[PDB]
Amino acid sequence: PIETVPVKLKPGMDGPKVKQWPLTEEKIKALVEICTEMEKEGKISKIGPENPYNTPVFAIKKKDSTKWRKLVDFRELNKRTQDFWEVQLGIPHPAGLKKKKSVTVLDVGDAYFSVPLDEDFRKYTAFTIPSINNETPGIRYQYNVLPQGWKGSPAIFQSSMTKILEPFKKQNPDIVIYQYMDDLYVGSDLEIGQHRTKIEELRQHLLRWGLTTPGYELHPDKWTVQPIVLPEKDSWTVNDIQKLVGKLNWASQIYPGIKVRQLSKLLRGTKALTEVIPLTEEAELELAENREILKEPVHGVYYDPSKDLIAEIQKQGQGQWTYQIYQEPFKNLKTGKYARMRGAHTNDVKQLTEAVQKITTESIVIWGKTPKFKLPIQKETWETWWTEYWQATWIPEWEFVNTPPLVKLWYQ
Amino acid sequence: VPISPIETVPVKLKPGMDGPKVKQWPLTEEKIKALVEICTEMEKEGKISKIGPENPYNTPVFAIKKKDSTKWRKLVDFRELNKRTQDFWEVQLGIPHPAGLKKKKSVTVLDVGDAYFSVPLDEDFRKYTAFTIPSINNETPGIRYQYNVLPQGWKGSPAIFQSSMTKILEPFKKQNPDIVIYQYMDDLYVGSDLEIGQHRTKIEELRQHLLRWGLTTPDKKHQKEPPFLWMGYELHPDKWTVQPIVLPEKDSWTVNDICKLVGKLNWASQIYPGIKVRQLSKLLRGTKALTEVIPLTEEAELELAENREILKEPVHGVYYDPSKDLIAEIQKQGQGQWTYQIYQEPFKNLKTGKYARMRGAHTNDVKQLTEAVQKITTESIVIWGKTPKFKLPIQKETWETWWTEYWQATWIPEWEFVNTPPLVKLWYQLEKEPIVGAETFYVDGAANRETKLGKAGYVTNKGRQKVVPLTNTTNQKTELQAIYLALQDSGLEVNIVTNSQYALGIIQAQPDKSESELVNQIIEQLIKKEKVYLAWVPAHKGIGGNEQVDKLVSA
RNA sequence: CGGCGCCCGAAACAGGGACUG
DNA sequence: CAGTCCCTGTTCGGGCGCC
Ligand SMILES: Cc1ccnc2c1NC(=O)c1cccnc1N2C1CC1
Ligand SMILES: [Ca+2]
Repeated sequence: PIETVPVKLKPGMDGPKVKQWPLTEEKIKALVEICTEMEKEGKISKIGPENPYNTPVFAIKKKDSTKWRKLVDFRELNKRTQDFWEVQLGIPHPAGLKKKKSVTVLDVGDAYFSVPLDEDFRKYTAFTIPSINNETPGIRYQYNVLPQGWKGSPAIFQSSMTKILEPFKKQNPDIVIYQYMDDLYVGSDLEIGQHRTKIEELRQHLLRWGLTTPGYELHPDKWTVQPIVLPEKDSWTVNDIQKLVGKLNWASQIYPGIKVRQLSKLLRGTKALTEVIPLTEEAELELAENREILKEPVHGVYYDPSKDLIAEIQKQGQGQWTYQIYQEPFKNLKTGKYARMRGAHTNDVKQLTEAVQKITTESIVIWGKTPKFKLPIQKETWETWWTEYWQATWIPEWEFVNTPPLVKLWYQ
Repeated sequence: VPISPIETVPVKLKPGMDGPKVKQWPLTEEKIKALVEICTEMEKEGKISKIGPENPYNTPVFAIKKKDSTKWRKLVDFRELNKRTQDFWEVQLGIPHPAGLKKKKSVTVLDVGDAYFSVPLDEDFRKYTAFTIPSINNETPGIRYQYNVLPQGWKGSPAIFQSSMTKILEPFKKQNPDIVIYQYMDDLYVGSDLEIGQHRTKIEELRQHLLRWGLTTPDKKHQKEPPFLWMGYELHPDKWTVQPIVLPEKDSWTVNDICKLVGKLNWASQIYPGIKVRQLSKLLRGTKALTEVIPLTEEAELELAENREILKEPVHGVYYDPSKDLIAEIQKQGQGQWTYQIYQEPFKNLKTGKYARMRGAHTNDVKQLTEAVQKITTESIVIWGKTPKFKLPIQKETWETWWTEYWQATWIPEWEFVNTPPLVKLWYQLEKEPIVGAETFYVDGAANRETKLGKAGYVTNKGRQKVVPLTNTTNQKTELQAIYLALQDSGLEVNIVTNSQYALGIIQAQPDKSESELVNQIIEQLIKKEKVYLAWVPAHKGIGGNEQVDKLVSA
């Protein structure tokens, strides 16, 4: 018996009608045991064929957790509620959250089930629990309360949240708190000991206000940027000078002051790839002068809030992956490298799933926005397995790309 | 007052729209005199009504005919009402595959009579139903009425039936955790591991529960008829099989024959192992008429032969035993065709299938296997809800070499080796580093956009040159073409410098087969070499003998 | 007429390369 | 800066097979 903030699909578009993808018996079980319980609690309740809307759902275990979390893919709804969240209520992004020596991510999504949801909107939370082999038809529900993972839910709960938090924020003014969907990012420069204590401390503030919380730590001050680097060579084979020249030629789309002229001239005749040609000083100095232009920043690269972020990931082999975040080509906001992620040396799809998450996470701590991925994978492979390795409560946007490697040169 | 059977399902109209008024369209003149009476039947049973002022509604009739009836079946067309009616979430997501059913001791089928007419239409929507169709021919202008139930040919009927039916069964199931029901249309199939007679206890005890909601189930029903014939299948509680296949022996082959043909082989492929469609499928390329005349090649018939002998003997599938693991084994049938069997106990199969689909202009066996393994995982998750243990014709070292080199993210789940030639191999590898003491062929090609004319050639560190004129070509083919030369004219180890990002993208993915004869030849040369290092440089940077081979061919 | 599987086509869509002064 | 082509892959459309 409290008010309910009405919600509307931005003009012209209908509710999400998207199909439920097949689930494992494992996961279908977890949803059944999860939904019957959420029904008993009147969080969701059964629905009929008069409601022709569907959003996909599946289940996950969070990292280092043996407990099953339900997950709805509200991506399509969030696109169709979008004007509502972006234009109506803004959430200021702390530029310092990224500078903190430690940042913990707490899962607060459960609190959202407190607030009721506007009855006219509920027909848009429809999701099917599928059956193995189509033996039964689907068990269909819709959300009565604020659904986890919808973009309106953290918005409408914005007010209620800011309330419960003000004591801690007031008592601890030096601690930074951000909220992105079902997740709460909390970070501080306190030594981890007093930090972990302050997080438990933060846990009570919401624990006693009626919330549950199923390590979480990040270390943003330590986040490194992978700069472009030309190899260190004693003696150069023709092939070396060439791979070098080509790479430099690529880099110059990014850094315009690059010149290949004297390094280029070194290759003049028709010579064996493996013959060793010595570096003239005039080129040797141009190359080293090039190595310089490559420790710098790039004129006019800055984050622009209105534009979407784009992330490109490359498989470098032997467990390594490189990525780049940018909103416009060749103007990169961050570049990096990953190695020895889970699955390294055994499962590429696992590693990339891991990769997409680590990238999405930094993307949220830094600009407070999830990127759109260009995934180096065939559609169906990713689409078939990505759901097994997924440990996150959000779902970034992605498209599939194939590039035979000339862009691999991000890493030696 | 009429009476009230079972819970009603709210139905709206696409906002800002209202019921139809329509003129009739042709239907046969004979069968239509019977309903003039039949409508009068329904008034009393509760399936019809009427009101004078309130209906601005009229609807026509258009039909489709059916074989195998001992009585004729009436119909009405709401098509105008349909398009104006809200959409529903369809209840039939497709049908279960036989191989996914768990084995059940007892299995019966009850057929629901008055199935569509046993379901109440929504009170407030009833109005939109009013309709008229010719008496015998016709005489005086007419009369009209409204529908109290689910109308034949209405958009919401199957959906609302299906959902309602489900709602009814729900309380029975909870009181009977170990019974198993499945609903297809108006037929229910029930089954149990209970003892044979006590199972029949619950069959009546359920016909009770259905009637209690007004759902009629006669005893012409058969427990003794199984196998039941449902959608091409024959189902016995212990084992299943496809319904009998008729292979055309026709001497005259038109492209529509081969089509009907293929679909049958492919449909056969779920159970009979080793069906191959490749060569029969070649005929279909770039044909104008489905009625066109096409000949059978020797290959396609030799295959069709091998295929005909597989169908000779009968075969049956088993059911799934959740206690035991799933096993999937793939054999390479060559020409990018694959067959697989999925079983649990050895030599007793749940199902079979083929994967023949050739994906991309240039590909290889590792890729194609990877694809099949993926087709199979998906099919397995749909059907058993788990991924099989894979048995594969590929050395764990073959595979490790591919996926770890390939630029794409790629994976096969937990899987083991089966040594069952042909074994899958990689036919060549490119060196990762320059080859000492190999000739270095610098290659380029160029063609002219207007004349479609060009030349492909090379220069080497040894002084050896070549330029070949080529007609009716493209800029790309000359770049492929120069590499081809450089392979031919080189020894067993060779380095090649190309400036074609295009050419490089292809060769580096180590294709073993191509649509393009030129790539096939490159491949064939590639397999013969001992060591090949293929490198790329930017064009027109004044590089190497790259500038030199550029002058030779752009000239 | 819809669902699933499939075979083909590319009339179309998208991505990337290359030339045109 | 825009407009020609060349090449490849992914939507879609056709038409079978099972309803
Ligand atoms: C046609 C059909 C479709 C889906 N499931 C079943 C059936 N009918 C059966 O013949 C059947 C056979 C064996 C085991 N389950 C069966 N059943 C389940 C109900 C016990
Ligand atoms: Ca050239």
